[PDB]
Amino acid sequence: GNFLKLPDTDCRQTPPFLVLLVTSSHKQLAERMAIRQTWGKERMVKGKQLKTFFLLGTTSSAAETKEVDQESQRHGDIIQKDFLDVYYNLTLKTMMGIEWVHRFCPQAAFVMKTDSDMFINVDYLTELLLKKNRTTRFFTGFLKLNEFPIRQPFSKWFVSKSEYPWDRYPPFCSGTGYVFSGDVASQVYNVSKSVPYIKLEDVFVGLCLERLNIRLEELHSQPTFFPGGLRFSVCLFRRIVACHFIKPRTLLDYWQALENSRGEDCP
Ligand SMILES: *[C@@H]1O[C@H](CO)[C@@H](O[C@@H]2O[C@H](CO)[C@@H](O)[C@H](O)[C@H]2NC(C)=O)[C@H](O)[C@H]1NC(C)=O
Ligand SMILES: O=c1ccn([C@@H]2O[C@H](COP(=O)(O)OP(=O)(O)O)[C@@H](O)[C@H]2O)c(=O)[nH]1
Ligand SMILES: *[C@@H]1O[C@H](CO[C@@H]2O[C@@H](C)[C@@H](O)[C@@H](O)[C@@H]2O)[C@@H](O)[C@H](O)[C@H]1NC(C)=O
Ligand SMILES: [Mn+2]
Repeated sequence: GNFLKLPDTDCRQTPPFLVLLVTSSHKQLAERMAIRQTWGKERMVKGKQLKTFFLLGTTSSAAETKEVDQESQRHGDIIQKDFLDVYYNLTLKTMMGIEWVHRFCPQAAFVMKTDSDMFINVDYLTELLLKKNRTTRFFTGFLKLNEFPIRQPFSKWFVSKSEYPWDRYPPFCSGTGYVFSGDVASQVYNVSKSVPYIKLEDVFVGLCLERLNIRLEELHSQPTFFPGGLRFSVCLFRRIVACHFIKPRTLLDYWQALENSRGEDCP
């Protein structure tokens, strides 16, 4: 599928239970390292394999290119295709990850597309997935069901009426972090080229899901995805899946906190 970089993995020999696909720009090496030492550390969670890969495009900068090439050689966890890695190309990045799942890891039980400014509790997510008994046509996260396109011309998320001509967006989940059974990736890739393009990646996935008649489901009876951020407590982060607004230094302090407090019980 025209991939410049592929992770050294074989999902047929060892079918992963959860695959994390993380978006980060080239210069965000600090974010990728913090994730690699924290929630992205590959391991067995309740006997289920967790794999973590980073989605990258390409950049004009030769320096950055070299750096990333070196990182791929040292880590072997980068998925890359030739597309200008900018905020308005995140739909290409997301479709790149979905294509990678479809071509090289269709065996994954579940896939999580996440951003790099985030805390992910994989242990609580794995537990909640094994309790849902939903292994096909499954898609969850922070559900956004009546969103209106931003028409403020200078907003980061402005879309003109030519880019998106309708009053409302389809049902979708925040791109901060969404999870789907591995089969959905193949369906989204197959229908992607026939769905009207939009530069907001989570909206675009929503348009595809709408085309495929796959409905959005809440993961749990309590909220577990927090795109707005949360006040930190070891007890709260033990009972959530994802939290946004987390810079790298903060991610390491939180992981040290949960590591320092393992063994303590919580109200
Ligand atoms: C997203 O990435 C694509 C692919 O790199 C960009 O399209 C190319 O843009 C470069 C310069 O930006 C041109 O030299 C090429 O002719 C374009 N090729 C293709 C395949 O279209 C595109 O511009 C990027 N989008 C944004 C918003 O920057
Ligand atoms: O050129 C870019 C810019 C951003 N991102 C990633 O896209 C996500 C969204 O960017 P940001 O967090 O700045 O936006 P917001 O949270 O405001 O939507 C983050 O994981 C970034 O690392 C990326 O992969 N390439
Ligand atoms: C998932 O399934 C768990 C156990 O399996 C169930 O046991 C049999 C006897 C039937 O009750 C059948 O529904 C299941 O296969 C349940 O404990 C659990 O509640 C289920 N999850 C949900 C949210 O329904
Ligand atoms: Mn963000």
